[PDB]
Amino acid sequence: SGRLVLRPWIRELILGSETPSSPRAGQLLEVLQDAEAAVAGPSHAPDTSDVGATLLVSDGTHSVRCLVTREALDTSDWEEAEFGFRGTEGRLLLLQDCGVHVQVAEGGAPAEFYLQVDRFSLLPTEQPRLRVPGCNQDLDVQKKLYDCLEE
Repeated sequence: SGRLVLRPWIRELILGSETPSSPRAGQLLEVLQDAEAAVAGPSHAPDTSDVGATLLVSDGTHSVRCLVTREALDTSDWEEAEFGFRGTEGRLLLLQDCGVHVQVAEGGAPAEFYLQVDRFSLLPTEQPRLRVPGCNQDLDVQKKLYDCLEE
């Protein structure tokens, strides 16, 4: 009887000149770097609890790299969910609190826009993952990138 649909928002957000007042839904395509929960007590096992998750998130039209901040990870309750993002690819993901940031060129990779997520929720919806260009491949985004760099 129809299907409910999410509006694309990534390109519009970056090109738009203010921070998002509203929460945005997007699909998790890939986990580039996953996160580990903070385990109290001294131990010889490595501690990576000071590092957030890094995801590739799609909106149906473009993808974007998202840095899920430690603050966002530690404030979420992981109810019936192993801590971290692997296994959840293809899931919908609600970015409730986030901002557009510029990453300058570094370690062989050119500059780009990316999102920093300070609050999020997984929705239960899972769905096929579709090939999608990066938002940084867009011409209007590229132009705005090089505007931002010059400052």
